[PDB]
Amino acid sequence: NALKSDFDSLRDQITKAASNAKFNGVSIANGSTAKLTFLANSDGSGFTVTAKTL
Amino acid sequence: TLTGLGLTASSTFTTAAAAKTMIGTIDTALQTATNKLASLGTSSTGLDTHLTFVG
Repeated sequence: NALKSDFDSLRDQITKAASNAKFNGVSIANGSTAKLTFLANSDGSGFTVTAKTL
Repeated sequence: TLTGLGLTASSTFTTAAAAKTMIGTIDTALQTATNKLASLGTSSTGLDTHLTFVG
């Protein structure tokens, strides 16, 4: 039972860590979006980064 | 003026997609403005050449 209680507490800390992974309101790892697109040239063509949910 | 450049007094963007379109809109506006000023400069040089001839 002690090992099971430690396991569950570490599992909740994972949710805390993943939910706080934001930079000025945007995240590539908290699951809130499927991709982010950054500017690649002056015409506005994108540099996509696929989201990796954690 | 804004209407001569292909824009309006209300031109704006409300979303990231509208801003992505506005990029090309402003590109066209700057291109047409530089063509207009190039024609005015050629007209000014033509007036100066004609003034020399009239003298």
